[PDB]
Amino acid sequence: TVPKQIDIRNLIKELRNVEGVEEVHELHVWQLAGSRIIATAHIKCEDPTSYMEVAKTIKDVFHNHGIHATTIQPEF
Amino acid sequence: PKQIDIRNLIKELRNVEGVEEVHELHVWQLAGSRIIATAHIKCEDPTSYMEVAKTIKDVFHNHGIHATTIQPEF
Repeated sequence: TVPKQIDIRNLIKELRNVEGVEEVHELHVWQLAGSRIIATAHIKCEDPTSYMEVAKTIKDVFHNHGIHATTIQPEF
Repeated sequence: PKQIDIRNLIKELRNVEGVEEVHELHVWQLAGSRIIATAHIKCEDPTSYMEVAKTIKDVFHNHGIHATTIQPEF
């Protein structure tokens, strides 16, 4: 009975501020029953050493904005 | 306008060069008759992946799925 609010602006800004993230090329969100929100992102990263290190940070940022299921596609 | 042949899709993905493992192969039906897919993929190394990501995208396209997000494990 209670819609969940997604802060687009701070989500995208926090993602862009993750070390080694050069661009967010794609980001979609969609929502299911039980206010469960799913997201995809395509990101440009500096190099594959960054990405493996920083994927956890991205997942944490999503989680901090009430999105618990993500698929992150990097471009190097 | 194409069926998604599930068995061939999984089998083709698994046989893409440098793909070691395919997990979490999800197909989502969204509004406006949109189908997208997500997948977790274990690759040999990041040189393979950047080579293969086009191939995976095209395999998905071939099985009637036009938007994909592939999450690699190195």
